[PDB]
Amino acid sequence: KASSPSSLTYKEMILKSMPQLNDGKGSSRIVLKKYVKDTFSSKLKTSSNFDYLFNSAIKKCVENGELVQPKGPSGIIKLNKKKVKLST
Repeated sequence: KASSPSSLTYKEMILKSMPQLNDGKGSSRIVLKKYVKDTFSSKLKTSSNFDYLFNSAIKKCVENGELVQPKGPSGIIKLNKKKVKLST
């Protein structure tokens, strides 16, 4: 894999869980967290820094360009397919 991740980190899991979920109207920050914690229960540590880092990793995802957050945290996460305007 090109630029392969060392492991399935938050950024990686949040990414893949999104398409793996039903189209719907995207994937809620709620449902995404529910999916990853449930599915990756025997893989994701979920020791203590899950709740905080989950959202923090989502912040990386929105900056990434792949994830879009129209209404931000109080908004259902949606897949983006257009890079945000780069300020010269």
